[PDB]
Amino acid sequence: GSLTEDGLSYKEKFVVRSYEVGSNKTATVETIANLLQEVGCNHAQSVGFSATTTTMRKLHLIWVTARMHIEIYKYPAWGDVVEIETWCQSEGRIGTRRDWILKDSVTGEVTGRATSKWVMMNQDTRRLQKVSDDVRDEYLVFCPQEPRLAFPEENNRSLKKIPKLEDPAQYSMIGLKPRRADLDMNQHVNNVTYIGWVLESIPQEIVDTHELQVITLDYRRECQQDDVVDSLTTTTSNDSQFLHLLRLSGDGQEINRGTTLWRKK
Amino acid sequence: GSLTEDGLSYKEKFVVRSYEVGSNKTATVETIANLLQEVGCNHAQSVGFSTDGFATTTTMRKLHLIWVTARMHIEIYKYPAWGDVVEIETWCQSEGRIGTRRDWILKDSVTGEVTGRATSKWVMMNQDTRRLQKVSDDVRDEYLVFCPQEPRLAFPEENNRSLKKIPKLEDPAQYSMIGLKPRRADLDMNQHVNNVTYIGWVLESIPQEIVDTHELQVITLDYRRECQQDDVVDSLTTTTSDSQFLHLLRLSGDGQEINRGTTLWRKK
Ligand SMILES: O=C(O)c1cccc(Cl)c1
Ligand SMILES: O=C(O)c1cccc(Cl)c1
Repeated sequence: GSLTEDGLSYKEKFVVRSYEVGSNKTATVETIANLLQEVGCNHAQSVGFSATTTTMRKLHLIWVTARMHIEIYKYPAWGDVVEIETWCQSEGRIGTRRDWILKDSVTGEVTGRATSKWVMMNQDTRRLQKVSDDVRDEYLVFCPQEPRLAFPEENNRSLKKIPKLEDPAQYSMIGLKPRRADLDMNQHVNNVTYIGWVLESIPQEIVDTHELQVITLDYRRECQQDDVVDSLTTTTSNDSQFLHLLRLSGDGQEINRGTTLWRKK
Repeated sequence: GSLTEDGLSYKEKFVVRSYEVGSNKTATVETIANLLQEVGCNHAQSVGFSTDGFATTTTMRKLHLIWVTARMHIEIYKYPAWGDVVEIETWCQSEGRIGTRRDWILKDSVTGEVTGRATSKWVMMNQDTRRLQKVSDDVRDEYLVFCPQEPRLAFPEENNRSLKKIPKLEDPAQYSMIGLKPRRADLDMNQHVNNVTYIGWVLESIPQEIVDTHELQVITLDYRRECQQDDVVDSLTTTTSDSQFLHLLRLSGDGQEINRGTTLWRKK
């Protein structure tokens, strides 16, 4: 990959691998999510972040994902070359936003697009705080100055409020644990693993007859190495809609909530 | 990647990715194992064989016959760091009518040094029946033209590590992790649990203090029976000693064996 001409976005090419495809001989949303985070990491390194600044490292401050929204038109096939462009922007003191565009390399057409909100947090106390000038002024030089939105539409489906699923849930998958391969280098559960967990309680009937178009996922609380998660899903509707909740299998503490949209194969 | 000059092996380069690295900012053996399968698929496609993981030929598909991993053996000297470029060469080789063998060599692309090597034994099996059967001469004729004719061995040494007999762990196990289920991302396009997930499950019951002080050098895994989508696994480990462990996977219920293995760990 490489920074674009104007040094305000980053592009990278990927060849979809045999182990990255699912039931439809096409790439899973989890794989696509992995490619989002990889190109995110390449961009952060390209401009010298490591995604903390020296100011952030001094104050033990980290970015964490508050929300993730992914929309896929076409899942790329094994051996297909996909191009992903990414950029991130200030939302002032609220936090940053990273956005992605996925293209078919050969035809040049948009096959998916994604957006995510990141909030600034104390590493140790786990306490969210508004973004200060010093921090903003260090990263604003690496962001397009004009607004550039992957989801421009004046009311798109990335910024709607996700309600809490109510017991009893229609579908459930019980006793979900992360394994050591689900842990980043810092022993924090990978963000893409929550996506797997949410989809675990989607019914087989739907996997068989429908394909996933849109997923929106709120991050409330991280799941630790020795936590257990229950995955809850209820229908809310050609198209199929589902309300989702991850919560700790014991006391039922919420870690994630979300929505998915499925179109008929 | 590409078939080498003589069309009897296949070479491919990988750039190690952020999500591919573990606790020591280096690639997991699960990622390595993934890249081994990837280059194996790329080789099988480049010479016209099946891309299903089963690597079927013409006189195999109609007899409903598939290749199945009986055994896998991996040794890593160095684990590639994030952004490091790694080159993997793979080839296939006939083992009489007992089955086929696939080997790999890992190199650091920059220094050309060997940093890992692997070998695996495949057996032919009728899908629907889960049988076995030795290989026929009619099948061999159309896959021996794609193998080096003279023997070529990742682990050439006569009576080496990859060919020792692994015994059944006896209750009680020293370490256990129980109630392990596969998720949908653990299943290939055929809807079978991908054989790299077993590697993951075996290491789940490695003590944490060993993860903190040692690095994994060797793993050897026997594949007895496939775990279904709706099966549950317990992972059992016992120290046999450098640290050595004996491993067992078995259905959480009736304790039906699915895998046995050994791992060798070196001090960091
Ligand atoms: O939504 C699902 O059930 C799902 C989850 C992971 C992979 C696939 Cl193909 C489907
Ligand atoms: O069990 C282990 O040692 C293990 C398994 C997966 C990843 C890592 Cl870093 C370690």
